[PDB]
Amino acid sequence: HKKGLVEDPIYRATKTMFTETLQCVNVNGGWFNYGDNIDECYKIDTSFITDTYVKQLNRYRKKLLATKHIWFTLGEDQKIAILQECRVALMLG
Amino acid sequence: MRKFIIVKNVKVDGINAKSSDITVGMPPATTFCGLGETMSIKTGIVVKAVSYGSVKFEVRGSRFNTSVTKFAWQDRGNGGKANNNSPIQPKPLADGVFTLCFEVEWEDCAEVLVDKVTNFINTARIAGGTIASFNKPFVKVAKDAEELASVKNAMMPCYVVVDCGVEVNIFEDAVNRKLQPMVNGYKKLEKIVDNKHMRDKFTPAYLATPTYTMIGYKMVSNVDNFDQALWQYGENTKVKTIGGIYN
DNA sequence: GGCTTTCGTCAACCCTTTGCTTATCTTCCCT
DNA sequence: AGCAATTTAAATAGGGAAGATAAGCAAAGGGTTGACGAAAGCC
RNA sequence: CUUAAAGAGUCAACCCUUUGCUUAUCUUCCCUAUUUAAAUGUUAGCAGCCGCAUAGGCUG
Repeated sequence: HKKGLVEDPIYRATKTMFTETLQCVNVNGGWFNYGDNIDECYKIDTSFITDTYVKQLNRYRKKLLATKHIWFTLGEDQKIAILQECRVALMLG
Repeated sequence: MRKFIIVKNVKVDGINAKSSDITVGMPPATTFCGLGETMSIKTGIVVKAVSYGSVKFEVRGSRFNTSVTKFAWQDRGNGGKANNNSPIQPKPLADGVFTLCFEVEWEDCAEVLVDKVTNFINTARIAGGTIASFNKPFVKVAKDAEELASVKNAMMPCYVVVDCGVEVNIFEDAVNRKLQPMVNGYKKLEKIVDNKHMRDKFTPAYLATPTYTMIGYKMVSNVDNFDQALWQYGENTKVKTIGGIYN
């Protein structure tokens, strides 16, 4: 829905890599609006366990499992552009 | 790519105003460079330069004489003379509200950097003076030169120190060009052969006579280059600005 | 053998009476 | 139950008086802030 | 680990008294405020009488 926003000046000064910047993306960058009903916001039911959802999750997870070996052979520039394409397709869907 | 943390409105009182034998007033840049390396030691954040400005500063005393300190009988062996007043050695005292801006290089979040600087400043002592109060320090970064000026203008309001150099000597130009003199460092005279009465026995010690440079006070926004206000330890047993002599 | 107390020793001025700087501000533009 | 119209011009000038004085007293204090050297009891 | 490290300036108060800022003034002349126009917006929500009604109907 929206990208995380980093207010931190040292983090904005230094962070460059993919995960090394992503570890600085916290809940306070827009997601944590006011925070008084957090315990109700994290008590969760598990009614998704159905037939077609579980097989779709399994087939896509194994697809990722089989292709993630080429992901580590990518460069920083690739990872950023590929994940931008993935985010654009995800909001499209 | 530069990173700074600014502590604004550092109200400090009890400052040892005796900068040297011939300078009494604002503490020199050797004091604030010493404060910077003090945090490099206690907090571990290694500090290149410090830009310090004076919001307020009053030397205790009149316009021609400083208020001397009533000494206490603290030496050993002069009991019996303790009923009379202790003799006064000259140490002027002063109060000062300062604004400090430390060049640091940091790799963690700004909150733990602010907390480390706050925990240092709560146990620090500006020029022998107890830090009465200080605002919460804030981190600002100088990516480019416009960002350097952003950090510069974030110390408003304060009168920072810019180096204007020595032409012939200190007294002559202080009358002629009317600039202020202060300790930019020290000159080593003799090696000290007795380390028994010192802080460390292994750190090499020298008797020193303070060298002085001539400086001016300019408001931090009116300073064109922030490197001319950031004092740092130069390799001539002195301190110096990054931008050199202010023109 | 230092060691710590108290008493004796040695001096002598020509002053002057605020500024230092002086604060972080909108044109294009299209949505 | 809000509606109250538009432009146009607002004076040119001549003067802002000098002469007097602006006290003389008397006060304005010092009191502590001495380290080396030398006798001289004392562990 | 910053000419680091350390330090009680205390006290006291009679500014007095006196007073002549007076004097004379010409503001003054001048002159076009002119011309319009729907108050509309239903512009009123009444008078009796048929009734227990301050429910509901009728009469003009």
